[PDB]
Amino acid sequence: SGIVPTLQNIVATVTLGCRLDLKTVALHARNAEYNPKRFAAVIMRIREPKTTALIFASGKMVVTGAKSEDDSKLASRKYARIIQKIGFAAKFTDFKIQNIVGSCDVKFPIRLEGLAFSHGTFSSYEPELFPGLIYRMVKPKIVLLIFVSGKIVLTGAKQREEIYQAFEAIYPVLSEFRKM
DNA sequence: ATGTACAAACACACATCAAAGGTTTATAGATACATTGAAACTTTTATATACGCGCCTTTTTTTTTT
Repeated sequence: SGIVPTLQNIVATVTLGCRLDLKTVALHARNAEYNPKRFAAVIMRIREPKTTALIFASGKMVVTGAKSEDDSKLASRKYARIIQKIGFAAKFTDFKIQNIVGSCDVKFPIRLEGLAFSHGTFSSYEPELFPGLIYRMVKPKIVLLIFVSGKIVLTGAKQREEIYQAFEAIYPVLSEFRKM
């Protein structure tokens, strides 16, 4: 392989443990996008770490755009601190990353036609809307989006580690299906 | 001599029975709504990937009165 699956989004859940006044949360924040007509969750974008989070009336926050487990975790801790400054005793309790989506590259042109045709059972293709293949692995259970540019979009894991394992499993397939 | 009010036949005029049928309507078939709970349904996003299209937004061209 020799290629790290480069994460582009990490979505995580944080139980602040309080019924947050989403109106006051929006009011006391600096740049927060909350109005009920789209969702029941204040969405805040913090530039450091730059993450976008929706926090619900349950006080549960789901965070996206992180580049690491620690980007999301530190961002969520900052989010809880911001909520506490707002006035609600937010606390980092029973945190869990619900999604780790990444894009990386293997850089060798691929016979995507070969894979999809011979892995019709596993991968399906209708190249007249979107030129990417969809592949599944159960161990680890990662779904992977493949495009001729070599871009690999690995999704379906709470951790980047399942991303890494399925990438170490799928890059050999890619090189096998490398078009030249 | 002598036929007359009176009541029996004796076959019949008279009140009665009975089949048929419109009309009314519960009564039921079927009817069209009225309930509601329930699951089949919507949403973010970002995230790149590689598209348009229309609409944000703007530059260049286009058009009536004194």
